[PDB]
Amino acid sequence: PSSFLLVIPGLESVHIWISIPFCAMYLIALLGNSTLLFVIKLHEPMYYFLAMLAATDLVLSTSTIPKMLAIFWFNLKEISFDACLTQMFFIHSFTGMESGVLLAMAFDRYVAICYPLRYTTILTNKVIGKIGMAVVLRAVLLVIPFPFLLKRLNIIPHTYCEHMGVAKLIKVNIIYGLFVALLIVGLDVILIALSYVLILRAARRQLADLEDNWETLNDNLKVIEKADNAAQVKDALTKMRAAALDAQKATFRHGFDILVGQIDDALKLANEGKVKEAQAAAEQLKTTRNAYIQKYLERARSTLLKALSTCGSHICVILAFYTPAFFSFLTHRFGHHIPPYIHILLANLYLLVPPMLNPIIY
Repeated sequence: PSSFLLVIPGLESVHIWISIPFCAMYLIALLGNSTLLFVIKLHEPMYYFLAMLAATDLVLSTSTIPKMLAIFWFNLKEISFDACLTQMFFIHSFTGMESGVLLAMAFDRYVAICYPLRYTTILTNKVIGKIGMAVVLRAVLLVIPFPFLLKRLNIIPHTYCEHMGVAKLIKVNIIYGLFVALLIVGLDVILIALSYVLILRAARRQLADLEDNWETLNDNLKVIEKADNAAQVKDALTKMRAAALDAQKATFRHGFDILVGQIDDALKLANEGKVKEAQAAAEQLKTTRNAYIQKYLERARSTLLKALSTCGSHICVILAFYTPAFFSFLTHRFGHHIPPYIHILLANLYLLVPPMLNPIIY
């Protein structure tokens, strides 16, 4: 054929009033993405992925709104076949890229949290570029067969060319449509969950190690205070020196050196077979312990947590982009009693509101 006659079919009476929210959302998304890209023109990998996400999102949003606005206002409902194929390919490819970018952001957050000292040496401009190129190539390759398969084989009740909607004009295309969903979207869920469980599993042992060190130094010291033999004092002081060394390594800096020096001075006296002097030195060390042990451990608990609050903003994007997808999937498989115009409005909203929400969050 030459042209397709697009048509909200139920609400065909009033159409001007429906276009106000869509125009407002498009303007907001365009302005937000433009500002986000302009502000960078912060050289960190996470910001690079955020910029790529914003650019892909803006280009996706600009590829669907104008046709709907023109249909609503000017009532020009004719689309060339080439335009329909182009719009289909662009929409699907950009959704895939957005998912890939989210996955890359999750990986960057994981490598930041679990390895804070090797974050720069692992992520290099070359490796980041290779990852981005791989994501783009995977999305393009997986989205390339759709136009060819459709071209292998005149009213659309919609506002843009959707592959599932166009295919109704059967039992084979749906298999590939389901396979691609579980390769660029289904795998993203699994990888993000695995990258979040590993992050949350990390905070648990780093804090546990410091807690263990504090408990063992305190507990052991009580034993030294209640000490009765030349051997026991030495056996406890050696463990004290080891624990202090490890705790200072794990990192209020000098204070660890002072505690270590006090432990060393106590060890020498016990080496010379004096019990009272060792007990006195141990009691003296408790002063520096209370002076620096109390303050370091107080900040230690608050310290581990701050790194988990940098990952909080990235959870909102997932919640705002995946949950609408799940709602759309549920309404596209069990939504029979609802009239079709509700289906059209819901699909438009689920496709359009992530572009609105993303720039406002970041």
